Amino acid sequence: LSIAVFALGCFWGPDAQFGSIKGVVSTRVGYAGGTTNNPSYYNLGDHSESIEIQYDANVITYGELLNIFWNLHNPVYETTNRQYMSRIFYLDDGQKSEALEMKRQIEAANGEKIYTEIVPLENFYLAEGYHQKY
Amino acid sequence: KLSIAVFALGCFWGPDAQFGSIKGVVSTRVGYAGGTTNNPSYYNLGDHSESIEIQYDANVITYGELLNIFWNLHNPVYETTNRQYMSRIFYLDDGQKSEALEMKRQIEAANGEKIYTEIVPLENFYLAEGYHQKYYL
Repeated sequence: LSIAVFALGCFWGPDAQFGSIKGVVSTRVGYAGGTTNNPSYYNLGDHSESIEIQYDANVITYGELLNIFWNLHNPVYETTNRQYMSRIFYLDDGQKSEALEMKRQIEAANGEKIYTEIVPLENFYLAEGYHQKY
Repeated sequence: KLSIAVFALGCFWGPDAQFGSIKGVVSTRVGYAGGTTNNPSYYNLGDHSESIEIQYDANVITYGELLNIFWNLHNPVYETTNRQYMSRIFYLDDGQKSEALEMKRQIEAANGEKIYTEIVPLENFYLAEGYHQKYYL
């Protein structure tokens, strides 16, 4: 086969991953709950670092996105910690239906338990930049 | 009017400054522990964080004295999810477990504030890079 070798450096990109997809028009990093009150960077409670993906469903579907999401990480570890967990926050019953569905597939396909949690999007805070001091 | 200095000191220097020159402590090694993944690496730590292995001579210093040093080095009275404010004791046997729990309760009783230090069993410990374990490629 052929071989390419690239170094990305530091100026990427948990959002750049999804942003590079055909049909997603913008992405924002944010913190998604979860119903813990008053999350902070010091204590996120049940909120998780998340990507809000605004996409044109005439170009990609929610199931195609689901597919790339699952190929972009390896959620085969038991972990209680909301912050290290693979999570899907559904916005409707359809997304949820679709997300439970493909999870079942993948688990069969390989046998492994997949630990992605399916929970409704109840809160979403944009990420704040750190305050500069002068 | 006060004056300002700004310094950067890497995290892995801390262990030897915190415990290294304590009488009875023979060595300290920085590592990674407390996560899930079978093999963290320089490129991805998974859910592990900075931990320290302290080798000590019990005829000189006790585990209790080390716990007192650990709790004199920080003030874990706020719930946190943040790795930079981690407070964790990894007990190697039930003797260490019970000494850590008993001292935690004593601190809580004496100062009136819940202590958010987690006391959990040591399962795996990975040796991290250092000036005496450079990990030459």
